This record gives sequence, C-alpha cells and structure tokens, in this order.
Amino acid sequence: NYCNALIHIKFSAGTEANAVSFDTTFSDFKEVEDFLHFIVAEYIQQKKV
Amino acid sequence: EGILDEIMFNHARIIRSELLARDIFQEDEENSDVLLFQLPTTCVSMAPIQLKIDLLSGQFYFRNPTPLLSNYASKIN
Repeated sequence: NYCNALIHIKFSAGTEANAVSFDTTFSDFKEVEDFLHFIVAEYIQQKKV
Repeated sequence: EGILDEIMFNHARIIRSELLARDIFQEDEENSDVLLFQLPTTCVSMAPIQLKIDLLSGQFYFRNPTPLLSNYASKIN
C-alpha cells in the first residue's frame, strides 16, 4: 500500500532443496527481530548437536 | 473560525476526559491530545500505543496501525 512494510521470511533448513523449514510473514519489526533471534538460537543449537 | 476551533477542541477534550475517567486509556504527559493504550506486543513486553483524535471529523486513529489495528480503529469509529 506504498506505506506499510511487509517482510516475508523463507528459511530452508539443510535437509532438502524443496523442504522449506519455515515460511512466514511479518508486519511488526519487533516480531521480525524476535524470530531472527529464535532462528539464530536454533542454528546455534543445530551447530551444537 | 476561532469559535469553531474552540468548540472542536472542547468537544475532543470532553470526550478524552470521559475516557480517562473510565480509566481505559492512561494519561500522556507529553501530549494532552494523545491517548496511551497499554498493549502487550509480546509475552513479556507491555507497551503503549498512541491514539489521536481527528480535529476535523473526530475519528480515532493510530500512529502506525497494523491491518488488525486499522480494522479495530474503524470498529471504534
């Protein structure tokens, strides 16, 4: 609508080329940061396992 | 024009004072024409949202309304 910001996030885990692990939409930057932090923590845990 | 503006501001102030008396919106110290509504954005966050009154037609509006926020502002109107 020329003023609102919509962020579409597609995170594909390293399992398959088409098995999209997560695909979400966001309109609040705060939730964007929260989900980014969660994804970073999940990646760190995956690297720790 | 000045009389009309004074009547407009007085009506808006009366409505705002009624809302404050109902204790639904907290008082904004910085702006006397802005109402603060407490809403939790996340589980732990507890943040205020600024609602303002149109000086011309008198419909409540948010500063950066989300689609749900815009829908419920229209419902308020």
